[PDB]
Amino acid sequence: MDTQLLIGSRFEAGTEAEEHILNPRTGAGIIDLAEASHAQIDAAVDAAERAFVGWSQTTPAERSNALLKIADAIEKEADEFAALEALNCGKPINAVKNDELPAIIDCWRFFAGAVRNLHAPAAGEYLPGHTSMIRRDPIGIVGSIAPWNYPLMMMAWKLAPAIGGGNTVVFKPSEQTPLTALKLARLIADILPEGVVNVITGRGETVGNALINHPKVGMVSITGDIATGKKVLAAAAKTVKRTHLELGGKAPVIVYGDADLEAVVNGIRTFGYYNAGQDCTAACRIYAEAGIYEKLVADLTSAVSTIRYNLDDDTENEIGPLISRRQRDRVASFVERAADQKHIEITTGGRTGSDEGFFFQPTVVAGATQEDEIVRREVFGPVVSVTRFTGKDDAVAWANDSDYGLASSVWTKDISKAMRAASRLQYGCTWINTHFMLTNEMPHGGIKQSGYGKDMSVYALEDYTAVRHIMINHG
Amino acid sequence: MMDTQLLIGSRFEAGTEAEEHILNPRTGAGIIDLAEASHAQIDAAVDAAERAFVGWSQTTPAERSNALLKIADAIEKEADEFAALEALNCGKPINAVKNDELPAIIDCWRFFAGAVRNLHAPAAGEYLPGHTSMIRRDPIGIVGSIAPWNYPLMMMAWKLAPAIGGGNTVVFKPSEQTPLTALKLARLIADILPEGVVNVITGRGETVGNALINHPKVGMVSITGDIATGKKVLAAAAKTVKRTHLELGGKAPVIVYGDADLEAVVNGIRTFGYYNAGQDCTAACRIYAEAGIYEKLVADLTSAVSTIRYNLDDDTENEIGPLISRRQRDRVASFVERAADQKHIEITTGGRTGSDEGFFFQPTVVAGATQEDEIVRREVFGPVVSVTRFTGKDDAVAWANDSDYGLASSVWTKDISKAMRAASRLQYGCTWINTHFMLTNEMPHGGIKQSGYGKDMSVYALEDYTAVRHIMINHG
Amino acid sequence: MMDTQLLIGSRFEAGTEAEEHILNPRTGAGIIDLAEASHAQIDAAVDAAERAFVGWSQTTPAERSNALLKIADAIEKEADEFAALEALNCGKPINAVKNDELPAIIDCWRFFAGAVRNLHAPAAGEYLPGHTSMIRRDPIGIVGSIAPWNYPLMMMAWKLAPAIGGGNTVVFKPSEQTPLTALKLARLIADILPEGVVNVITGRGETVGNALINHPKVGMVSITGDIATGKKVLAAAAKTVKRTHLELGGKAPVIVYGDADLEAVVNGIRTFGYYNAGQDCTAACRIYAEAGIYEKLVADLTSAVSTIRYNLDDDTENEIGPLISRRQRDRVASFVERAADQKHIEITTGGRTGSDEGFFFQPTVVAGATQEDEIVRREVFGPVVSVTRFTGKDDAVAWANDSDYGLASSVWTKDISKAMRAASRLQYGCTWINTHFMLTNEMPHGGIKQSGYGKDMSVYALEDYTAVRHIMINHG
Amino acid sequence: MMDTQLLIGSRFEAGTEAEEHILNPRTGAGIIDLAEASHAQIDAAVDAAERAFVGWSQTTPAERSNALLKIADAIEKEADEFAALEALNCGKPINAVKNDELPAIIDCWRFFAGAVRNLHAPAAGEYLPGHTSMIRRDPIGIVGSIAPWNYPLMMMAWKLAPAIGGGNTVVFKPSEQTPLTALKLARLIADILPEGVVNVITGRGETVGNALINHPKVGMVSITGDIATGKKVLAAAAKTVKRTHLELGGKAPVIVYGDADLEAVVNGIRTFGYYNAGQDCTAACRIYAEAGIYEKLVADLTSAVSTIRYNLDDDTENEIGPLISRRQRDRVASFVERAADQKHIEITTGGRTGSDEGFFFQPTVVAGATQEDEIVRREVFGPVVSVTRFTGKDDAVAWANDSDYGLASSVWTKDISKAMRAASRLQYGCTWINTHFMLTNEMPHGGIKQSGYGKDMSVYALEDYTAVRHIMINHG
Repeated sequence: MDTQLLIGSRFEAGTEAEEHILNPRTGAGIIDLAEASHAQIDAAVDAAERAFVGWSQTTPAERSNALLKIADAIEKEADEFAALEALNCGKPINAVKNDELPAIIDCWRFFAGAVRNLHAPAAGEYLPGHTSMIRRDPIGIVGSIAPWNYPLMMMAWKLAPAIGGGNTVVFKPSEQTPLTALKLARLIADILPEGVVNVITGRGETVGNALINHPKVGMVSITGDIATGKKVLAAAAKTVKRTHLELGGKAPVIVYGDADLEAVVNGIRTFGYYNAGQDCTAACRIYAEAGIYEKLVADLTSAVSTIRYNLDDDTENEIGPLISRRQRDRVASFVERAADQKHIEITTGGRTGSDEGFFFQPTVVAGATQEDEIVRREVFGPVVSVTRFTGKDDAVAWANDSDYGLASSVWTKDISKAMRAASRLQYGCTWINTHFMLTNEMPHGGIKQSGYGKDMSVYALEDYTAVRHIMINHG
Repeated sequence: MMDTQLLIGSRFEAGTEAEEHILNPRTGAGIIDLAEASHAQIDAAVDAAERAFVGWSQTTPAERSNALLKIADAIEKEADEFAALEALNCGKPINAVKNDELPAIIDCWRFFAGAVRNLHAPAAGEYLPGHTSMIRRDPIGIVGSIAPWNYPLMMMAWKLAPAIGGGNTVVFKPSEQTPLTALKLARLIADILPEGVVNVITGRGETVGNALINHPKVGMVSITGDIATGKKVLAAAAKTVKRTHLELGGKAPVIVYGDADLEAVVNGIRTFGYYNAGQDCTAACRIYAEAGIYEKLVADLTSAVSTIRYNLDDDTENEIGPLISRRQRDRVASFVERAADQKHIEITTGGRTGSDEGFFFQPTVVAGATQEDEIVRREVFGPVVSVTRFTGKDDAVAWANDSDYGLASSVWTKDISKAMRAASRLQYGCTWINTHFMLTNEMPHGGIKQSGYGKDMSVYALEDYTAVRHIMINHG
Repeated sequence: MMDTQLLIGSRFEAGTEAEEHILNPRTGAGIIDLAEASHAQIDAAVDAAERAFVGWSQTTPAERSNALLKIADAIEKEADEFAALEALNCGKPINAVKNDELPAIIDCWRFFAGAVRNLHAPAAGEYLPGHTSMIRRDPIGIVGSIAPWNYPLMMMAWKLAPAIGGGNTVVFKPSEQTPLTALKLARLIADILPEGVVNVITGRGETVGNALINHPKVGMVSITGDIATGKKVLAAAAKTVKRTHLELGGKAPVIVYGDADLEAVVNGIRTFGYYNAGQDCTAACRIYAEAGIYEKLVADLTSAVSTIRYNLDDDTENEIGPLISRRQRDRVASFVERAADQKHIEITTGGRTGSDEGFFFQPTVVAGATQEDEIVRREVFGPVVSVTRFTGKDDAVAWANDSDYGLASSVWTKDISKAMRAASRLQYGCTWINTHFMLTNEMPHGGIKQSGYGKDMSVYALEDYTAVRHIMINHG
Repeated sequence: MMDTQLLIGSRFEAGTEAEEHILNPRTGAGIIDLAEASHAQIDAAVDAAERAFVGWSQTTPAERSNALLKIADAIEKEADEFAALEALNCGKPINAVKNDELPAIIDCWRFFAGAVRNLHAPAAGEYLPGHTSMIRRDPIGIVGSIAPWNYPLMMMAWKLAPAIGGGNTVVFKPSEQTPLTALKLARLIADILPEGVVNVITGRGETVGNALINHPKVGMVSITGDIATGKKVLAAAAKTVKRTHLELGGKAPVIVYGDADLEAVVNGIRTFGYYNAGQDCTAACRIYAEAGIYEKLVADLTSAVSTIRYNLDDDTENEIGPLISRRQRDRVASFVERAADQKHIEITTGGRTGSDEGFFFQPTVVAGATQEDEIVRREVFGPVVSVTRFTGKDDAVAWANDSDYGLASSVWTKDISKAMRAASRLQYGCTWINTHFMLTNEMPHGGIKQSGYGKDMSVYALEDYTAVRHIMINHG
């Protein structure tokens, strides 16, 4: 098992308080990993600093080939990466083998292409006798923090564009899911020059905080919850660091009277619950039109109750557990408060789903209002709420009356309603007659309280570069 | 007699709070007293912005483009009067405003009208089988924008045109000392845009500015000012995850190699070190000069700087105006004094006040300055240029990059090789070769590090004000 | 009385050669006899374009942009008069020209004024170590430009603005039947652009057009016409390897599925199959109709198409005009007669000429035409629409794609799925869904296959008239 | 033995028709006799392409991109033997192929994998109220591609990658003398792509090329060759309005100013005037030298060019190889002999045949040549460079621009000012400064004027192989 922090030339174990990496299926310990010391953080940033000298001066072709190699490396060990990510997070193995790894590998490969393909306004004489041109240069040293929900994927989202942009990076995985990142570190170490990627581990309160507050770091990119985005943003206020923030969502799913209701029910069954709802695009806040509302609640209830989790044979599991006990408790807590509200019904699930480990019952919350906490607040759990709306009600406006703005979907056979919703929804993403489907060419990222900056697509790479104007006078 | 009222929705309204004394900074005389926005007027402006967003955000690129074309026309129709108003308010020499500023302002509005209809994105298509994807660029929401005082009207163009053109609505505040051209423009805009798309409030940063940037309904804040104010805006936005667009000043390095056309360098710095009395983010103010040429450069610049004319009765004959206020002069003076206190440093010309009335400081050259010197390390924002020597075992590029700032820069050399190497390595939003200062509305302006991020002018300013959206349609 | 003279550099001139009889197409009466440009005059136009290129190719995007804005402004000042002159010349109903064409023309000039300033390319930078590359889009040369008779003034815009905008100079020829607005515009342009940048000559394809296409100083030829002229231009270009820009006709397929809003479909075709008397490269003319609704659609279409007003004294009451010439009407009539010859084909309304005076044809519905029929295979360019049935066995899209044409199409259904799938697979420069005919200046119009290639409107038009260049500078 | 079979759809198939005598151009001895494709096999290859297009045009960028990456892997796995095969077939010095060509070929497949997923267009949105437009870049159809013999394997990469990348299907013909690497690569590709996406046929331009370019199903023709072949390809396409993609040679001007670095100029011209025996479309062949340095340059170049090594047994030691064929060697010799008969021209070195055996021509310097001379005006495509004196009353840029060709060019000067002015005014697809010849896969290659249009390498080649489509959806 790979246990060591990558710092410049060398691998070394932690020096600080150990963290208890648990297997969330059963609650048992996998390994104990010591956090990086402040000194260890300092040397990582330093190795990133001295590596930026050479790395920022590389050609796009040089950087692109590096990324292709990284992709080849992950591809070779795809099965091992999967199993190790299935252990760390208790994700069903086949969902990881089939869904995550190939997207991950495809991502490294997308960015190999994107690197050699940036555009800008054309070079020429905008002023007489002066030739202007636009470049995109590196920014500096990037401090990157990933969450626990898709460890290895998040790493790809954070590393590839920043490295591709000619930056150097100090990366910290979530305190509970450092495993795939340390295995990756090893392969990366063989491919990149020393210090272009450095990987430290530890708790956010201590290791995260020191990284985002380190004076040498010019950009900080985080994916997590709002609380932490605010901390990052407050820390940036000190030295005017660039920020890249993806802070979660509460994806509205507008279901009109004329939707293919069978496909809707199947869409929410998969995409409301995948990764036990620990996905920031989860199909979780549903708006059902008056006519189909009762039909939907029942049909979905029936569908959700059949979702398989925690079986002995992992190939038969559709859903894994929540990452930790604190996280399950947080989910249990949200639901309990909702079930307390007299106008709400819990039609299936609603309780803890596990003797050991951190499973929760796939849950359906019916009859929730725009005013309910369950509708206003990210639950990040296998939980879906349903809200009814009238013909007299603007379901798009209801959907836009939110703090979140990451992703959304609309279901209808109708063209007029599909297109009008798609033009008016205030969301980074809007799917029509599906949900959740990502592709590495297309940008992921929100507005409002979901934050700013993209992941995937050429825009991710534009976020990690600086536009520069060069103007030569013809004397 | 003059444009004095705030623009709040469909209401023109005098502020109801504390008055500001807007001074003719040539004479120190009071031009006018302007009551600032009350808290409730701040609220009404944001509320008009919110109401206007509904319609305005659903306009087409052609409608917004045509609106922007009209503002330019309106400005153009009143170029004489805008220029005369800004000259009075800021003390800028009238012909400088007429020939340099107004044509660039009008061009800006016109540029963005074109940019509005010309946004690109990855092509639409099936990236996943049976799913058509396409990318849009939609409005973000309500912008609070704050302008500084060095170019009141041009800053407004930069702040407004790309925000409006993105289909955003705006609450705009000019700086406390220079609200006049903004109030004037607000009158003309009211007759062109639907009400509530653009709203204009006046007041102090600590009061009106602070309420504007902390308003829950404001989704993005854009400011051009100093580093302290940026750190303020970032601290506010931390409370609600507001998007930010920050231009925080610079200390433009000017690398002069030995094989430089030394005359051209002198003439450049004479203009671009001192234009607008050095009250310009991109001022040619931190000169690095190779050992071979240092001494000659120091003397020729010294002599050239000393002939810069100002505070003449015939405004035609003035090349720069005064600093904006007493406090700014006093601050510039102190930088000069502290630097002159240094044994290795020589003030070769100027370095003293340039008028009894008003706020002129003398064009100053500070020679013998070292990389450790405050005068090299920190932004002066007055008519002051420092010269540092570099030797052959020194890396002028490294030296220039060793800075908290990253907005603009120039390199001077007859040698295409050294130029291109310099240009490629400089950690500066912009690098001129064998000139300085020259702007064109198609080209982005904006810095790195503590200079901030985001661009003004170019298509990029407009990309900073729109949200990228992925739409995916499942066929089957 | 009327603008009569050719623009040849700094000079307005009567044409030296034989005269065209410019006819009023709704009465058949003569409007004016106009002398063609002689060969020496074609030489002088092109020489003046060569001299103008020296300067013009070297102007800034901003300069060219300001110039296109001023032309937009000029056409706008005289909009009514342009409309009336176009109406008279072309038989178009006065209010269609006034409300549809003029605003679109003006906006085309304004659109390109922006596009001129917003070209992108790959970013500059070091793709090879020590080498700084950049991409420019430079002018191509002298453009020989030829317009068809369908929309004289709009085609001018589509041809002049991107070409001039790209920094090319131009020698433009309207169609022999419709030079009138082109010459009125020529005077206006002459007061804005440096002499020789735009040149306007008049005359026939086989004489003046030929002499222009073949001139060894012309580096690019842009034509909008029929497949026949396109082949002629292509062959002419072959001998000198000229760049070509060709829009050569379309036979727009209209797929109507069982779940279409038939009311909308019928009103769409009533308007778009017949606008400008069907003298439109994009006319809704080849309908494919699912068996379930085929019957109703034919009957409902017949009824609406029979109410179409034309040839009335109240020109505000007219919906469509006449064909351009007797030649064109007779060509249309021969198409309709041959279609009427087939046993399986039924003409439900119209089918004969529609005036005693002038060149009107009766709006025509042709029912039961199949895939191998001439009325489906070939462009009629008359107020004539065929309807063809497909069953569930049939792949309506495969049918549509089985064509030499590739310009425009539409698909009508309330089902999002079927609509997107059609849009993905249609082999046509443009596909409208649940509408037709709608153009917008930011969006490109242009065919594949035998409709030619290259674009009008959008930045792609402007890309067509520029040469991409790679500059690479060695640092070492 | 080797790979000799043609690739038609699923089947590998021997050529049935007249044999081509494939020679080793170093010795003039036969390598293999290869029978050409019959009319039937040509027809079968086009038909396979037609079938394969139904699926392949419907694939995602991701799957096409993956396919390109795999083709790259396969070439890389067999880098050395492709190197050996090309060195033998073409006479290229082994190390040059191994180190220059193979790297660039592999990189070329990998760059297009990228490009395939990174196409941009104008952003989707509502440009007309209530209508959502988006732009797609869709495949064109079946591509007929013809490569020359100067870089068999590289040309194939340029022809296939953007073609297949854009989702088109291909019938491809290598040059008659040089099919060996294409037939090898053909077997690797059949293991990677779906059946019929790529088809390889062999034979002469006059038979096989002619039939390929005339086939009614081929929608686009791409050729790199001489101007003569471009003209007739154009004539063919004229009949049927096929898209063309023409790269038709160069005569690259090399402007050497007085303040140039003459060691670097001489070293540049030594390599790039003569690399691949001057059989390169970008060869630095047409030199313009300023009066002040004209005599030193001629002398220094002459002596640099006389030390060029070729025709040695130790191939590692050879710097250039022979011409492809006896016809080519003789074509160059007559170019040189006709230059020699000019009394004003001086042949400073070579000018004669360069081997008993094989098709070597001696590296040649032609001094004293004029703007009026054949040797200046026409592409020689041999190891031959011409030098032409210019004065201060002469505009070297204007002189360079007075040519039928427009592919590539360089300028040599240490002066910033002269380089940028030359780069901005030169009428060439490409301008290097203080280097020549260097290519990079992100950066477009392709000419203007009689060099033809359309690009190789870069996202532009991929644009050339796709159709821009406007899709507009009505919300009503």
